[PDB]
Amino acid sequence: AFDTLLGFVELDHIYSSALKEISTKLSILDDNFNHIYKHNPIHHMERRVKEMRSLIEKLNRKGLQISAETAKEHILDIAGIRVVCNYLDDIYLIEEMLLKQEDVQLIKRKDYIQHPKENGYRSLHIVVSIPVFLAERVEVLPVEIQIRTIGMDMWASLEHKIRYEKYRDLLKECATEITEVEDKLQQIHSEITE
Amino acid sequence: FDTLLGFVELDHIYSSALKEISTKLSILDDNFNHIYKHNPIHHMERRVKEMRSLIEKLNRKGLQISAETAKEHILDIAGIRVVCNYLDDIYLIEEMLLKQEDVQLIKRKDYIQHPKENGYRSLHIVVSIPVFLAERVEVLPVEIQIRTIGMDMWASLEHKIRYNAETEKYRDLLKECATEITEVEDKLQQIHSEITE
Amino acid sequence: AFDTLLGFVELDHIYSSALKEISTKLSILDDNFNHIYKHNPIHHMERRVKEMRSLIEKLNRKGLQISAETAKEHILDIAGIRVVCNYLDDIYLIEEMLLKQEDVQLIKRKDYIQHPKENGYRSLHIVVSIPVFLAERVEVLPVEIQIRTIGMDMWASLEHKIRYEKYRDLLKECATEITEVEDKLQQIHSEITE
Amino acid sequence: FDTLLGFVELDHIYSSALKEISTKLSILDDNFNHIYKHNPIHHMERRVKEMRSLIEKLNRKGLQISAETAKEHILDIAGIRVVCNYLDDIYLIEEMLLKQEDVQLIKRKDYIQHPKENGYRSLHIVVSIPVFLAERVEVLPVEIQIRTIGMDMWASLEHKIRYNAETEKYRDLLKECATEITEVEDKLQQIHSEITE
Ligand SMILES: Nc1nc2c(ncn2[C@@H]2O[C@H](COP(=O)(O)OP(=O)(O)OP(=O)(O)O)[C@@H](OP(=O)(O)OP(=O)(O)O)[C@H]2O)c(=O)[nH]1
Ligand SMILES: Nc1nc2c(ncn2[C@@H]2O[C@H](COP(=O)(O)OP(=O)(O)OP(=O)(O)O)[C@@H](OP(=O)(O)OP(=O)(O)O)[C@H]2O)c(=O)[nH]1
Ligand SMILES: Nc1nc2c(ncn2[C@@H]2O[C@H](COP(=O)(O)OP(=O)(O)OP(=O)(O)O)[C@@H](OP(=O)(O)OP(=O)(O)O)[C@H]2O)c(=O)[nH]1
Ligand SMILES: Nc1nc2c(ncn2[C@@H]2O[C@H](COP(=O)(O)OP(=O)(O)OP(=O)(O)O)[C@@H](OP(=O)(O)OP(=O)(O)O)[C@H]2O)c(=O)[nH]1
Ligand SMILES: [Fe+2]
Ligand SMILES: [Fe+2]
Repeated sequence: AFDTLLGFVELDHIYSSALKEISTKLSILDDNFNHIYKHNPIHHMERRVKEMRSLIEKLNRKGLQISAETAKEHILDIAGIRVVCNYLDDIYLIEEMLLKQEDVQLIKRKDYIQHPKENGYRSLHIVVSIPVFLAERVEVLPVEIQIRTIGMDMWASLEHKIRYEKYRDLLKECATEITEVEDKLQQIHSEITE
Repeated sequence: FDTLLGFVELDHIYSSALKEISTKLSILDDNFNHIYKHNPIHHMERRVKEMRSLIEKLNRKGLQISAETAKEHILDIAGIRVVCNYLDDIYLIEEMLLKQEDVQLIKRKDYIQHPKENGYRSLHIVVSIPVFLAERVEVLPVEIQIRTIGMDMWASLEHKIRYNAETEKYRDLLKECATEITEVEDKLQQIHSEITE
Repeated sequence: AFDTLLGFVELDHIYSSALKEISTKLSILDDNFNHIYKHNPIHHMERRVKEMRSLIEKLNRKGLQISAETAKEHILDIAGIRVVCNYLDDIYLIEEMLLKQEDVQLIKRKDYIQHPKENGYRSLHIVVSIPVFLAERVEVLPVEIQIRTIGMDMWASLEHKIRYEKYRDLLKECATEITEVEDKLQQIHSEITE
Repeated sequence: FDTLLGFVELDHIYSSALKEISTKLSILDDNFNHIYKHNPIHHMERRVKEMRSLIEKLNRKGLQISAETAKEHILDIAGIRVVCNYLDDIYLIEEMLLKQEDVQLIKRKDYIQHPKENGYRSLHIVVSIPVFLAERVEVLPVEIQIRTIGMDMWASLEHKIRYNAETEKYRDLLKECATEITEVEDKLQQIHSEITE
């Protein structure tokens, strides 16, 4: 007795389009920046749209009506892209270059690089909106972007496996050990400049 | 003497324009399919004009050879070709794209309304989009050729012949296939319309 | 009370790998053939793995045990690739170039081009096996290949929509009208040779 | 005088070799992940040696300049770089690939067992595969560099410096990062192994 999967299938479709739109902006920046300064800020990107089960789960946790309309108006990380950068300073270069764009707007920002989480997690999280041009309408949609270095990706990926303690203490060691190395690398890369 | 190759810049920013249009096109195809359960775009092809082709074009229109002047005189530096499943898709794509805020129409030539002498049929529009570079916004024209499969079939073959080009023997016979393809693709369209009701 | 989705998810995984393997052989042929004769036989390819529902449905129709093992040993078109060619004669060039390969074996062949189906359908269907090299074993798997021209693809795609009559008679007209045009095209293309 | 560019042939068939190996690698990654719920390959990178690099290499080994002789003397014409998530993945990939019937091992140099003077670490193997061309079968060597992310991080940076190359100031300090990366990536591996039980 319902049609509830109609907006969710709809949901996934329009939010992937937002990822396609943002991915493009990112690639052109990386391309052009490299074309100007002989250096790629972006090592690579990853895109994912939240599974429906995670959406419904998340809606239930905050006690909200279970519909695509309500997920659409309450969940900002439905569409997610992860930008992995070669160097720390690249992270903030991308953030700047993306936000200054006309159709791109900043909604939420959390910088766990300056202020890592308790367990050691480091990463710049921003939510932006872009317009998505559909066959018969324009949707302005939020995309969640995680900007991190290779090192931050490495550590995050492992700590994440553990969620599915004894390792808490030892992970924090790696988190700073990685910070330490990537700054050596950053320092050396900088001295050569372009 | 000293590197006059500003074109590498040209090639760089105009290929970026193609990514932006291509992204737009792909989303229209995707969303229209999600709504009317049918993909208008069969596929797309993208190309940035060879520098060899540019200078030749500049030479022909009697223009100075610099990237700067090509940027403001050649609209088909960046080109994309949208091959559609059915005749009516050609005009759906045209409509869906123009209605987008950041797409601006510059030029339009409809060789479907008025096929060329040799039989060529195709819808040509030039649009502008903004390209967001690391340090500036460049607004660039992309030339878009919209056609059906048959029109594509025919075009690519005619291109091989003319582009020692004899034609001659085939001009007459190519024009026959051009019309024969039109006729059938209308049969196909007629049928497709009736069942999508 | 079962694990029946384990082999099916397994099934889809190993059969896509077969598609990756066959796709590659095809691309190298198209690439190299064009590199030698300045002409691409392949306009494009399409790959698809049968949905589980279609597999189960098909198993039920022939009254077979419902398991991935049994689908694996009875259904040859689990993995399918559709090679669309620019010209009719290209179809048989590809067939030859693919079958002569050491790791490629012909299992089933149906040529609806010489002998179209009653409704007008034209297409060369072959089933081949390739070995698929997995982490811990080698599977030899069947892939079903449909080789057709652009014209044949066009007609097929439309006739297919109709399955989901008045149009039967009129489709057959298009089927031969398309044959007629593509042969004109074939004739003209041939006269220029390479 | 007359087109000596047999290399375009060379570039053509060796890029075909990369497609065949790349396909193999991708399937191993996919299947291993399906079984042990973990991707060994983080990503891959492919490259066919620039002709500029080839002739230079031929010049250095004092060989005649022809595609024919390069074909039988240069094993790294086609090269692929497999970046892995964990140290142990490097050897899993090595093993899974060699056990394939049509992959034949030609050469092996393990700079992880024995890192170079400057700190470089990486597992180098040359394999042969058959390439099925339109009219023949060519058996070609591909050079494969297998490394962890950290080894990749470090390598790409060291490459920028040496490839006016000062090094000097950084050699010492690069070697420090090389060891610092090793140490941590073993911490990571140690932890990952314990939880995958
Ligand atoms: N590896 C790792 N990632 C962290 C950690 N803390 C945050 N993150 C990242 O932050 C992303 C969003 O998680 P949070 O915002 O912190 O919590 P949420 O459930 O999303 O509710 P909230 O957005 O805050 O309102 C995660 O998305 P994910 O899809 O990646 O995971 P996952 O899906 O498990 O989150 C992670 O990428 C951490 O301690 N370790
Ligand atoms: N096959 C074919 N195409 C035609 C014909 N008339 C126009 N076109 C297409 O229109 C595009 C440009 O032709 P025109 O606009 O009429 O002339 P211009 O663009 O000003 O100079 P230009 O053609 O680019 O050198 C071409 O793009 P291209 O990238 O394809 O090449 P190509 O352009 O070389 O033909 C053709 O594909 C025709 O009679 N046959
Ligand atoms: N458009 C069209 N295709 C036909 C027609 N006859 C055969 N085909 C193609 O042949 C493919 C396999 O269908 P068949 O072999 O004829 O019948 P099967 O159900 O597969 O059992 P069988 O293989 O013979 O033992 C189809 O796969 P599909 O995935 O494409 O469809 P679809 O999934 O509906 O088949 C079609 O691609 C036809 O009259 N029109
Ligand atoms: N960054 C770095 N790489 C090393 C080092 N030693 C070996 N390599 C890698 O090994 C590859 C070839 O180096 P060698 O095998 O030792 O020497 P040869 O292959 O015989 O000549 P060649 O290097 O190709 O000119 C390179 O491939 P490439 O494609 O990367 O370039 P590149 O090869 O230019 O270094 C390097 O990536 C090192 O000290 N630092
Ligand atoms: Fe855009
Ligand atoms: Fe193979």
